[PDB]
Amino acid sequence: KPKVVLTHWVHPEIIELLSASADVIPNTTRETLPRSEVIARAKDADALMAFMPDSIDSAFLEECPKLRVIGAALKGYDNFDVNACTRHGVWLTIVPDLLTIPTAELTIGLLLGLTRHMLEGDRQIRSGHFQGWRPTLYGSGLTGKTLGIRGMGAVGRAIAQRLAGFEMNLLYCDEIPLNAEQEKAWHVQRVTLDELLEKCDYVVPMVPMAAETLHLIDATALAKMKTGSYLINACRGSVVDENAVIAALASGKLAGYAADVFEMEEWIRADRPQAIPKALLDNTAQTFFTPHLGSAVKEVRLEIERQAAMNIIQALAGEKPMGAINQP
Amino acid sequence: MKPKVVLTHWVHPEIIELLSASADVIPNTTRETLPRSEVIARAKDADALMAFMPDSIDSAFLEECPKLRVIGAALKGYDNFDVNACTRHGVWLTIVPDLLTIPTAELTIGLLLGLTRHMLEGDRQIRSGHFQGWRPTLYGSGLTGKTLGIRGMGAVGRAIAQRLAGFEMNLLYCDEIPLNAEQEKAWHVQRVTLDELLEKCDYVVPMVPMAAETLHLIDATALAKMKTGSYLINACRGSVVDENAVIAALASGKLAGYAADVFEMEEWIRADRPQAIPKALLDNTAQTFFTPHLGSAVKEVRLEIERQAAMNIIQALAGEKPMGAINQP
Repeated sequence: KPKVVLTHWVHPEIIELLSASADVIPNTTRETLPRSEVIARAKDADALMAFMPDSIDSAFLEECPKLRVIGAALKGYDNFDVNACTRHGVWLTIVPDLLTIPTAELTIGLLLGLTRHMLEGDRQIRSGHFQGWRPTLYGSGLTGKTLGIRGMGAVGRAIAQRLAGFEMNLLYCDEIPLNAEQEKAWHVQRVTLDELLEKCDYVVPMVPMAAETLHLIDATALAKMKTGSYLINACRGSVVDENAVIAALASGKLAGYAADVFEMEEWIRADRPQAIPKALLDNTAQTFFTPHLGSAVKEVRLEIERQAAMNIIQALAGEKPMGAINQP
Repeated sequence: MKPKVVLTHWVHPEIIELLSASADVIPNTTRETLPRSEVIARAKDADALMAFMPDSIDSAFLEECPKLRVIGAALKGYDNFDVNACTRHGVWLTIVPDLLTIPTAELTIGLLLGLTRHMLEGDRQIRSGHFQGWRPTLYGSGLTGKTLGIRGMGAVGRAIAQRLAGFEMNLLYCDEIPLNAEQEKAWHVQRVTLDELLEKCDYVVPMVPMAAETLHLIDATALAKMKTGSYLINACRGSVVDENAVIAALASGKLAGYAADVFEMEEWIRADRPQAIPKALLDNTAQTFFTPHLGSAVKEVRLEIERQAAMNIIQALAGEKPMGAINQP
């Protein structure tokens, strides 16, 4: 009977589901196991469920010569050597379209919490000094203001759809435009990038790479934005220069910065910092942060785990896994 | 008394005999989709249900079927089931393996030949009783020497490339993950970017796998990049083609023809869904060719899908964990 290693905690139903066709080595804790321990568990495994902090490379795959399938519970595969997985006869599978909506909804939450000073607000209530309304924490509203979605991939369309009823002025830029049916329905108007930066009170960078590279909201892009604008990054840690944000925050150019992702997460880069800049951590007045909760919805995580499990079950049964992106 | 199985769509007699060994079978004797109210009337006290693509199993449905123990879906996916609701109600939810690869590829090639050789118009001329010999009409477009491109090289895309390999074409493909060097050589299929594929191909075949899907891969921007008089074939998913953009390109002459086995109409999970196929496509009998989702309409395949769905139901009713379970109730 084959053996499947799960690197991170999954719901008990996923373990029962996998158990009929394999012996399951689960992570009973909610912490990331070190790479040495993951390799030790998977050394004689036939299947592995990988998560975001997993980095499958040539070294990993040669330590695990019995690996037949890696069911990744992820949308992207930037920490997998896909061709090496092919080299080693390992099915590599992903899970699409499940992370789009909860990332769009958390992006909107990030916008409201930052523009309405909801964090400072909660600090005022817990302090125990609340004795009624005060002329404090005046923020910026949504209606009548201009929001720009740079990049109109899956998540951007889900944000535009949800912001359509907020009576905003919605701008977007993308090399590929939406059609007039979509543009009219979400009342979203296409512009260029320089136009987006100049006119927008809120900027939301959001497209999975196509014509772009890294650090695209940089000091140059920040110099083009409206003074007192806001930037919301729930996309990827690499698209925003965090030191440029610190400077723009201090110069007054930016009024706020909210983020679900950080530069320290990009283990694929060598210019990677190893912490979130203290200047951003100390600025509770102008920042709003969450620890990569873009898909941290109980119901969604369960369906993400289920899809990874079914890929593993299918590959172990000799079928082609539904989520496969390669061919061993 | 035996447990009761409700089958929401027609199955082959051999499947009803198979199920009837272990259960009382309430079949659909017609080739029609029953209204949801009628399905709930039959499954109100059913122990098992065989679901198909037009079925939508939600929490409201399960509350009206308290005796349900297993739903044997005759599908490869489960996008139309509330899986967690099935688990909380103690209902096994099962699927079947993907058996649609080869019969879809064969139908896409059928779509390509029928469209490019005016075979529909041709049949219409014969049926009119006016045929009395060869005539210089219905001059269409050939395969040999022309360039065909497959956007997305999944299982279906490979099945098509393998089959077209003998047609002496210039095959192009674009995909994030490259084909094996061995298959690139065997099928003489050459890898290019998306922009090069649209610029050079006489025939464009969007065939995206499940793991690489996005919306409107063939849109106004893509059509504007394509060669004038090119042909588009869509037997993948409706959402990958912007049908209204297709209509414009057919009108402007940019597109010479469009063949489809799938339609945006079918995506009840997307919100920008229309409820009918556009009339401008239905009326354009000279430049189109459609079939009503016949991608896997092959008897031996349909039978095997039914057989495996029935096996899951039979196993689950016997107290076993069904072979195709996707949950643990």
